[PDB]
Amino acid sequence: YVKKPSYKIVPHFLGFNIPTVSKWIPIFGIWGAAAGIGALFLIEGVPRTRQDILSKIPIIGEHWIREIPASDNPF
Amino acid sequence: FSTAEAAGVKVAAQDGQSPISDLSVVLRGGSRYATVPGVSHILEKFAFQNTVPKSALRFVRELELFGGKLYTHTTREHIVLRTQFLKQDLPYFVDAFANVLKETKFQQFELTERVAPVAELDLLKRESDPAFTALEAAHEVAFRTGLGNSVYAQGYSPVTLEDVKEFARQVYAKQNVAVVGNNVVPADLQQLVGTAFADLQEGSKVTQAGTTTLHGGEARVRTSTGNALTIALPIAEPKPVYHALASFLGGPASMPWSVGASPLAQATVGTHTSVKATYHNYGDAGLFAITIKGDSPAEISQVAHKAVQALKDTGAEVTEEQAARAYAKSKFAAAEAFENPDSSASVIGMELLSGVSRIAPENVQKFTPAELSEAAAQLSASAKPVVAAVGQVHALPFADEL
Repeated sequence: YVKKPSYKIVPHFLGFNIPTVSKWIPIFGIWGAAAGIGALFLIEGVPRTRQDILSKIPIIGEHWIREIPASDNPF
Repeated sequence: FSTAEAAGVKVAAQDGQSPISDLSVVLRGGSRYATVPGVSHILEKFAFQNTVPKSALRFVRELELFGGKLYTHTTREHIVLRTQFLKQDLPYFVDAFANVLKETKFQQFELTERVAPVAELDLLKRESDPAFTALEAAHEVAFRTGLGNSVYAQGYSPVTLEDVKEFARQVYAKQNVAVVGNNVVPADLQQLVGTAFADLQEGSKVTQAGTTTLHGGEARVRTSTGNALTIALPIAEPKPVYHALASFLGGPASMPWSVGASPLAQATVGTHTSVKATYHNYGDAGLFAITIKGDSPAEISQVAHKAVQALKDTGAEVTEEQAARAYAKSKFAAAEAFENPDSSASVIGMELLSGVSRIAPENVQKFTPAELSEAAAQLSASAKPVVAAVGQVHALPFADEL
């Protein structure tokens, strides 16, 4: 014979609890990647982005190492 | 069902071999005892509202964890509160009933927002059937008060929180409470009820204000929900012969797409109407009713005349075959009533609260053709015929015409 139902209240705040949020953690991860790729893509033209980030990527990085010949440069 | 007593409360239980138990509290608090019209319906709807130990919300959330269900209804005699659950969860359900009976906080907002709206939808759903209405109106004409009180709360007569609180003070008391356990170990229930319901007031037996009176007349209820007509005959001497009579007369088909061999069923032939003979034993009085519902008022009028003729024909002569068929139909009806949990609870409830020993289906009396003829003759020669037309009442029959 069972006298009482067996349960606990999980901690929660603003209607979020850990079991639910934990299911969404990977989704925040992917959104973060999306935002990172997006942001980096938006500033790919910025010379500092090329110098500091993009040209350092192995193999691929030579795409962003481009020199104007001194003969063709007024400045 | 082994009847016992546990802390002044009558407890009846029958053990079984099933994972499912039904526990019912039967209260002597049906509408015949109602202080104000509708109060017994409102009290029934107030069961499992907020109690001091456990809110309505918490109860429902916990009931879902046990997978239990809750059923409540009101009759002219009882309020029945039933729970269905797995066998092992018995102590929880006993404690929940105790909380309801001892510690219901009857709050005004629950009445306005929760209880009265649910009571109103309950009634509207029942009234969708004009046959329900016709048979309710027939009780009102026949008995006026007591048995003639409405079972359900109506809008025209408002029940107040003070009304419901007063009635509950009378009803929720050891003298008016019976516990009925289906598939419950009887010794275990007695121990639990004995600890849980020990501090319930003793109170006194609720009584009907006034003696039951028998009347005749008409009740024309203009609706547009459909058409129905009850030919009711109030009985001053409740006899078991009218059970076999109702069964014999019949009305509903025994098989799909058929009419049925019963006299009343053979009065609907050619029409799209439906008849049903019903006997309502109420201990001190009785009511024999023939309810004809249908689409066409003209069709109903035809069947109604055949219905009264059928009753007269029975009063003349029943065959031995017809008498045997009445016994068979009546034994079966008794059996299925004692099986159905809703009706089962009230049957033992009557035995515990009054003292009317139940008639086991195997002990249903066989009435001779002579006995059945006597019964029908008494009804054909009733000095108080009651008619209750519902619908297009201008086109439905009157008491004088039948």
